[PDB]
Amino acid sequence: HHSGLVKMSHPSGDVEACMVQVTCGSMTLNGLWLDNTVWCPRHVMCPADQLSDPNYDALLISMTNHSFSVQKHIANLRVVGHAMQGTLLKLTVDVANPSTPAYTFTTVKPGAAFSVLACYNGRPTGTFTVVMRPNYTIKGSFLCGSCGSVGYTKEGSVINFCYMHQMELANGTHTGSAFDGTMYGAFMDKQVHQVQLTDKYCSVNVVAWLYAAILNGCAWFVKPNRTSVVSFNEWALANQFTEFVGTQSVDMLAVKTGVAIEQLLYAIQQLYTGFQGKQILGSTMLEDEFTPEDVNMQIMGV
Amino acid sequence: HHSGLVKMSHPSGDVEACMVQVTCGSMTLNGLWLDNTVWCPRHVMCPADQLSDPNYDALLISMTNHSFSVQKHIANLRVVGHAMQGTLLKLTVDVANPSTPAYTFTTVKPGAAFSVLACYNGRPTGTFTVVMRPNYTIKGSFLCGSCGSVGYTKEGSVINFCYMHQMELANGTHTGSAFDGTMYGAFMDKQVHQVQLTDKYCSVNVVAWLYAAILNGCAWFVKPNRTSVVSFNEWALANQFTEFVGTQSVDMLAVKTGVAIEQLLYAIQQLYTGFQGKQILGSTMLEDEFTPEDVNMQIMGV
Ligand SMILES: *[C@@H](O)[C@H](C[C@@H]1CCNC1=O)NC(=O)[C@H](CC(C)C)NC(=O)OC[C@@H]1C[C@@H]1CCC
Ligand SMILES: *[C@@H](O)[C@H](C[C@@H]1CCNC1=O)NC(=O)[C@H](CC(C)C)NC(=O)OC[C@@H]1C[C@@H]1CCC
Repeated sequence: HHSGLVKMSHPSGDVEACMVQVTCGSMTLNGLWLDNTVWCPRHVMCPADQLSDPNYDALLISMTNHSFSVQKHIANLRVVGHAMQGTLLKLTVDVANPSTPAYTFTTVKPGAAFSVLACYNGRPTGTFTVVMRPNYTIKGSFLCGSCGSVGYTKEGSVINFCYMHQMELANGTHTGSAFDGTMYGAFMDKQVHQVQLTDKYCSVNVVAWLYAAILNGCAWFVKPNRTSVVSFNEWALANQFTEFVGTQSVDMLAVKTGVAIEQLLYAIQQLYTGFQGKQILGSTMLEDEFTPEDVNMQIMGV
Repeated sequence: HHSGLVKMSHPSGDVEACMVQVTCGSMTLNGLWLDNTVWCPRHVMCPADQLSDPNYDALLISMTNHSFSVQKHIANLRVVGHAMQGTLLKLTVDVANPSTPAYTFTTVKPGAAFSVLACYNGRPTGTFTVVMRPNYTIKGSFLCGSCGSVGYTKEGSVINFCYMHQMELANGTHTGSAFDGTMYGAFMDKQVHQVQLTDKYCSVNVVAWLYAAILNGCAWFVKPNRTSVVSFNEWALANQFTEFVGTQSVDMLAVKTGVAIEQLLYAIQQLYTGFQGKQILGSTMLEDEFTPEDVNMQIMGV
């Protein structure tokens, strides 16, 4: 049996039309062209002999406008202003992007899903979706040249940009910047190995996945037994789970299935000790990479 | 540790610009507008009281050109010709799509991956990737109104359309048409429960995933022991695996890792009996949803 769940990304065309290439004579990476601004990682300024401890303030002053070459392949855009905001550059260009979508900037929270457009040399090459992990990394797929690839959510026609790719950690996961220039987590945009915080299971997404199972007629793990949210969250802190915070999206799943949240918090406690050979939606481990909204949308059509 | 593998779709913008809505006064579904042609499922002609046993030949003759209303939301396209090819309609329209990409039609083979653009009422809503299963179904995510959603691969700038969505089977999987109008597998485009063939593990993709593990420093399952392709394929037939056929993509992985294909065919035989508590890339079961090409591209940058 198939659950009807896939890793679903937004259609990428609106964002594809915003991707450019940015070069300072060192690395070439990607930028995001909205209105008269091009956003890109500030380490485009860094020579390779300084990637481990750049002085970005001095690099910024050493640049002039025409130090930045911005090109669109899928135009040449003349840079007429430059500024640094945290770990990002804000380049002002002479031409407004005629395909600028309606957009906002937002920060994505752990457990929430977003779509990534992986680009190299200004050329979109693939799209995928990830959830922001509790330790502010993502389990992505990025190679040399991908920095400046962007992540986003979409509300109606409005694209909410939330991520600009910066680096890969030694454990293969990834992190980047929000468009206020902050790195997600405690990470720095310097080529040195960094403290990595412990990851956790995202409890609300595990609950969503158990609801997805019920919605597929798979409910062997449901018992009348219940664990309260407060009791579950005390347990969570000692067992590598995030604290559970319910939402309207989760409540819709409880209403549709007739199964209470607290029944699934009990189920999680028991399943975490082991599935005892049984499977849920073809898996022998808890799944936390699907959100309540994924389940509402993909299965219930909401 | 994260493998660096995600479910990666092509960027969808080129195909988004080809999607339209098609209505006959009964259901509304999606069509694909290339040059002066709109392709769509032929059950757009079917009234709901006949979805279980349509006479499509008589339905086709009962239609005239202006019976078909074709609309683009993301134009009204006047239909000036109509024809049926297998399970698809080929509508000729008065305007050539100015955003027609370079394209071909192809049939996708079991184990191969392709990108899907899920659409409703002519509006793209998400994208995902699937592998064609050995029983000619896909494990997709489709709801009422999604028929006419398209699947494709991409070679350079050329989009190879391979799938037009038609139906969901009782086990939650999906199937559809190639653009020669044939349904994948033995399926018919009639709303009746149908014989479903047994699925199998795609051996070449399991081998690719074991190579992905090695490429991530995870090689506990590699032994000098070897099983030949011919011996493995005899075993495969009795154990719910496809017969293995090597390719240049797999050979590149063997060269990069120094691990022979036959070592991994032996590994699969042993792992299929059980992982004995150990995990591979965070999984306790064999993974066959990633192709040799996925691994070459996402991990090796080829
Ligand atoms: C984009 O420039 C690039 C994206 C990385 C490359 C490989 N996979 C990625 O996601 N980013 C970088 O190369 C980083 C530049 C610094 C200055 C922010 N560095 C980086 O990601 O280093 C990764 C290697 C694993 C070790 C960690 C740092 C010692
Ligand atoms: C598009 O029109 C639609 C797509 C289905 C709807 C629900 N999920 C899908 O993928 N296709 C249909 O409704 C099919 C039309 C026939 C005439 C080809 N029918 C169909 O998919 O029926 C599905 C229900 C599960 C039972 C199987 C048939 C008895």
